[PDB]
Amino acid sequence: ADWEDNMETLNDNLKVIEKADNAAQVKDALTKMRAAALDAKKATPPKLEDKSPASPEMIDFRVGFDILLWQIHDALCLANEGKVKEAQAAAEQLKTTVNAHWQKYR
Amino acid sequence: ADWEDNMETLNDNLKVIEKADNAAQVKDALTKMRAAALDAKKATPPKLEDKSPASPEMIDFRVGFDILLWQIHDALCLANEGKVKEAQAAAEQLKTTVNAHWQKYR
Amino acid sequence: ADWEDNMETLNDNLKVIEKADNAAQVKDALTKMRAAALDAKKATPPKLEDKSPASPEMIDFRVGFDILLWQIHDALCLANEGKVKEAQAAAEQLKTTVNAHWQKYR
Ligand SMILES: [Bi+3]
Ligand SMILES: [Cl-]
Ligand SMILES: [Cl-]
Ligand SMILES: [Cl-]
Ligand SMILES: [Cl-]
Ligand SMILES: [Cl-]
Ligand code: NA
Ligand SMILES: [Zn+2]
Ligand SMILES: [Zn+2]
Repeated sequence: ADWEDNMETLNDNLKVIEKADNAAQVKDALTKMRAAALDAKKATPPKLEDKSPASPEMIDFRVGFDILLWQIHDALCLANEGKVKEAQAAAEQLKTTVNAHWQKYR
Repeated sequence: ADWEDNMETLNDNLKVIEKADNAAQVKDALTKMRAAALDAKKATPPKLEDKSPASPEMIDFRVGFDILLWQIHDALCLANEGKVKEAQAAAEQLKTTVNAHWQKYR
Repeated sequence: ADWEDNMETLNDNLKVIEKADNAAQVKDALTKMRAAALDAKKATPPKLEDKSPASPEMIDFRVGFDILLWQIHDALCLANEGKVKEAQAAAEQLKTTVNAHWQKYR
């Protein structure tokens, strides 16, 4: 998927986590978030289309998804251990990071 | 190691996991897979030898090994909790990913 | 912060771990190490400042930080399992990896 569609998937699944009732739903949403963050590493935001693919700006873009992926990892471990409330709080932090990346590159 | 030798290491350790008897053996195999996948990220596979290292095709190749690394981690989290059969079930997804990568890039 | 400041942050938190008494302290220092390693991954280290951003040397630099991030992850797992002494021994190995990277790219 292109970058904005992958960001939409991240946001849709943050809402699923915020409203979730059990650990299985949280786990499923986090797995979708991970797949979207990895796919977005292959994307180029429109404002960077005129940059080299390994320009410092595009490295910052890709490593920003690495930052999200490690936070997704913390939340997904918490969900897998049944720590649903901790996973949801972690998702609130994920929301902050996703928004910051959106604002930086759109 | 070059790409093909890393791919051999990935398949050899998938076979170890399939037959493994305890969590320590699964953890050991998965750690070797992780090391081989990180090493292959620095390689150029046969199909991409006509592409530059920072080409979009090579970025997509490296992100494909990032995808494999997070799948390896799903099995590793299960093994660290001692859920050996569940970790082995997770390793089946690893098999699909490794085989697809082999066919795509050899 | 620049790359060298992140390498300093990695060493400050290694010292925090070496003197730690409980798992939460070790976990906190390792989380700070993860953040610093991720910030450093997007930098250009002093030794490679004369290389093109699309150089293979810069890809090997970035993949070296992925290797470090997975070593940090393993120590963090040990701390999350409450294995403080094992986590500290793993962090002693981390000190080697971090300082070796520092000396390689400064
Ligand atoms: Bi773990
Ligand atoms: Cl790159
Ligand atoms: Cl990158
Ligand atoms: Cl974990
Ligand atoms: Cl990449
Ligand atoms: Cl890279
Ligand atoms: Na071979
Ligand atoms: Zn890269
Ligand atoms: Zn983990």
